[PDB]
Amino acid sequence: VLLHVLFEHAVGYALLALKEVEEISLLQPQVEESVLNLGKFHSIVRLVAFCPF
Amino acid sequence: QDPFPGPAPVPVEVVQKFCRIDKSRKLPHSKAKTRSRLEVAEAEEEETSIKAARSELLLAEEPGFLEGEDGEDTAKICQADIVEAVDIASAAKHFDLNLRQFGPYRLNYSRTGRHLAFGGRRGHVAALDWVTKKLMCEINVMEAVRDIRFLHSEALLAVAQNRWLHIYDNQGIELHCIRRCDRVTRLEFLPFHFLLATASETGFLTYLDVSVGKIVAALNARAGRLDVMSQNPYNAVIHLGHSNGTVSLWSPAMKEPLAKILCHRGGVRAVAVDSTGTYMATSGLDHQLKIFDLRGTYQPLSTRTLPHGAGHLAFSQRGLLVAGMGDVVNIWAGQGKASPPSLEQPYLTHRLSGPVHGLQFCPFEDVLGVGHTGGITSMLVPGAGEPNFDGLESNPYRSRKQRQEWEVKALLEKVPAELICLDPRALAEVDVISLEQGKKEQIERLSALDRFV
Amino acid sequence: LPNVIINEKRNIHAAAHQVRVLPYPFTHHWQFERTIQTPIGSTWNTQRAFQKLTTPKVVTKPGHIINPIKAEDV
Amino acid sequence: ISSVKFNPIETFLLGSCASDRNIVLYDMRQATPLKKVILDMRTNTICWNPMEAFIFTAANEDYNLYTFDMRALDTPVMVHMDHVSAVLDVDYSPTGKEFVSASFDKSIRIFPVDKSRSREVYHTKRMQHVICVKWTSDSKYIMCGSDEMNIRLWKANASEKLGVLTSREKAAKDYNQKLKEKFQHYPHIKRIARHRHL
RNA sequence: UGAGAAAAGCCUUCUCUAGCGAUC
Repeated sequence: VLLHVLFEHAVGYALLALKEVEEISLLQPQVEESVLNLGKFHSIVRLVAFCPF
Repeated sequence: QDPFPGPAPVPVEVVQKFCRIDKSRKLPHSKAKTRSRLEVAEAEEEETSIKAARSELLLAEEPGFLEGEDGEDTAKICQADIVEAVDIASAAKHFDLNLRQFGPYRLNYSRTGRHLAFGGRRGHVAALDWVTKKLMCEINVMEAVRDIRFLHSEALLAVAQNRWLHIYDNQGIELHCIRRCDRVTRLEFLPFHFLLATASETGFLTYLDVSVGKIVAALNARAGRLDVMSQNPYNAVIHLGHSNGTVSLWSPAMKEPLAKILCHRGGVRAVAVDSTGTYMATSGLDHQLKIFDLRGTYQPLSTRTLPHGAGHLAFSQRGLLVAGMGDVVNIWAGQGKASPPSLEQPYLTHRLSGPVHGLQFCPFEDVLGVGHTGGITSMLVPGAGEPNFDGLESNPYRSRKQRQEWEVKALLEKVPAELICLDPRALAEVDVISLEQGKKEQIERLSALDRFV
Repeated sequence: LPNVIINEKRNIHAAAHQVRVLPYPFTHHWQFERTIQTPIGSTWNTQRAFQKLTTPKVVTKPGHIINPIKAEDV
Repeated sequence: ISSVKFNPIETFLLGSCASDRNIVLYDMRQATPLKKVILDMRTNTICWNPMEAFIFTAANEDYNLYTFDMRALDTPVMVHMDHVSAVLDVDYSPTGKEFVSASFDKSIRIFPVDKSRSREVYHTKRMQHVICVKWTSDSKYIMCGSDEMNIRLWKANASEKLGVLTSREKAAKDYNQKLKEKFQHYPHIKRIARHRHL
């Protein structure tokens, strides 16, 4: 499930890498905390590149 | 060319302490499938023991000591000489409360050495932190008090009054009045089972589950008045002294004593066992102090005749033994490395204002608590307390949130009453009689005229 | 024992918790007893001793597709 | 011929089941069948082990499951006997240690490859005559197809927590698993663990 | 309702959220 996401913001372009995630049960009450909580989000997502305007 | 090539060794004796396998067994196995499992089991055990050996360096404290010079005897050294030669912190732990208007006092330390509770014969009940000089509660029940004990944390304490058994909060609020336990003489709490054991004048031994609030067992000793009682912390069994000279081993499951051991030619008045559960100390009306080996042998290791009578006995966590004779306390010290205490000559002596009515060692401090008619005194006993405590089991420096987390863990882990036996490892052995019953079912499914006669 | 009497009655309530059968592949009950002796909790063992004792047999990444074995990673 | 399956390892091999209660192994490269083995009753479906090239499991109609080694086809490796009706479909986990089976009776079971008994059973009043079951690709879920016009989703382990875990949660989970297998032979542990309501 | 009712000052026990911590 390792993949790269391109996020476009007013300040600049950001490139991020995703390590692992529970894909099938993502839209469920308990697994949704993985993306909501900042600490759990840092566990699975990293910032590999940032290019400001 | 490396002078010392090998890895760091670990002491064999230290590793042996962290060992739980019976190497003496000579079981034969001729199957490779059996062999593979056995070698893994030894591999698992050896690696765990090695890691704990390296962790010995993490221990930071050292036990206290006291040795004389130029041939002086440590018995004649008094407490005043010690106080001036010890730091200001430990010197503050020696104090002498003077409460003679009330009767003789019985005292109990909490499992964590921070808190102390005491009870007077005339009915003075007070609980206090003793490290700092603050009073948690101080109440006067109108009825007489025979014994005082703590129940798990300092929140709950139980008093054995003249009629019934009562439970109080640490701030002095009465919670329970148990009418089943009547005329109780002695109280003592089993920590890991949450059972409180009561000895009564009528001759009955009762077990109460404080966690649920129900009486699990009520046993008739059939030995008359019960006034001498103690537990073995390793074994979790209850010891009962009798006028016959015999000590009976009891468990809540059985209706009869586990064993009877004849120890004295007269009535026994005191009993105490060590923390490890190896040695047993008893005294009797024949003015004899006896030490018994509880590890399967039950023989008296040491014998000594005393001028006066040792009313009370106690054991510290490092193996020191104290005997209370009248108004004088005497402490015997031994090396303790796989040996009982030496009764040849006492270690320290002290004279109280009145006759002794109760003795106990603080768990993780080098002080001794003495209750008597004059009041309560705290002695300085160098080398009695165990230096390094575990923060997750009994932390003197624990916060309220740490305490409440531990209590739930203990409640999750409560041991049922019926599992108490003479062997704490009895659950490990296979039920041999149940084996052969199963095997039986397995088998089930699987001259010429002499002929005329 | 010179003056010690030991109750020969068995604790039936405690015996109910003990294991009745002798598990495979063990022929003698002394063999099975050896394996159960070692404790595994963090109370009685160090943290790294605890981790090696509780090692899971199968570890799977939550989101990655698992493919069949391919010639020892080719 | 009812079903044919390619082998995921040494992909030139084939497996087959026919109406004369026999299993036929083929070989694509040499363009010939390999061997034939006849059982007591017809095998509905065949499935290859994704981690062991020479092992396959056959779903047979005699309420049983047969695990075979194709090199030595004279006798099956193991027999699975927890079903009470005709077994219809089977599928392996990619870990290669377990498989899930569909049967004519309204239940699905999970068997370990080395054990002869099912670890767990799933059932529902609304579910009837499970026809096909496929194990999902990340070894976490079960999907089954039945004849009441619905497809259901199930969990591989009924008590696992799916979301991201903390260090203490992972330590507690590992400690619990090791505790259960350490005391697995005690009667009270067996009494609670093996009870499935049916 | 009936340790009557009402008001002030001290300790004890505990409940909720909210950030924060998990990135080696």
